[PDB]
Amino acid sequence: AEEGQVIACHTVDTWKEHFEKGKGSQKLIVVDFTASWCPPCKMIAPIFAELAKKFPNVTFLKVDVDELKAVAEEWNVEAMPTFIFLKDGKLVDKTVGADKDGLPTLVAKHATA
Repeated sequence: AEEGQVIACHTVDTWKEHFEKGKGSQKLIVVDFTASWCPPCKMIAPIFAELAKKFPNVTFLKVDVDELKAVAEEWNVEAMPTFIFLKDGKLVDKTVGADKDGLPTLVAKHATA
C-alpha cells in the first residue's frame, strides 16, 4: 500500500515541507493555493485525495492563501485557485482552475515526465 499524502498548511512550517521535499528529494510535489472561502476547492480537496491514491511518485499539500500570500503570490498566484508543480529541478509548471478531470490529466503528464 503506497500513495501520495495531502497535508494541510498554515505558517513557516510549510516553507520547511514544500521547499525541502521539492529541492532536496527526488519527487514531484503538488500544492493548491486556495482561500478557505471556496466551495469549488471543497469538492477539489476529495479529488486531490482520490488522485493521490492513484499517484505514488508525488507529495500533495494545500495552503490557506489568507495565511501565506507573500510566498503564494511569489510562486505565481494573482488568482483563486492555483496548483503548482515543483520537482527535483525547480518550478516545472503552473495552472489555476478547479476541475474534476483537469488535475488527474495535469499530474499524469507531469508524473510520467
